[PDB]
Amino acid sequence: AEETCFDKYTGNTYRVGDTYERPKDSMIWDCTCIGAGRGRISCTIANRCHEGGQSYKIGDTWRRPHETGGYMLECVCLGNGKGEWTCKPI
Repeated sequence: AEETCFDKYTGNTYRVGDTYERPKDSMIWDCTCIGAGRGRISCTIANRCHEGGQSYKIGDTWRRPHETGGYMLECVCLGNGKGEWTCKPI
């Protein structure tokens, strides 16, 4: 029988090597089923930004008012292993 990993957040089982997203609270984790006889799962946010209660992949963009409210910004998730982002007026 094929070995699996169980994810308590998605509520699903996965097979070894399977990759998936795990929503937990305001964040989305990139997870991989390893197994190792104990359903070992490795998850990472190293490649994501988490800002304004949303989750972004590298290069994803979002729109945000400038602090003054007079104009809209576009922000991009750069990541840099550190969840970094920047914005410019558009």
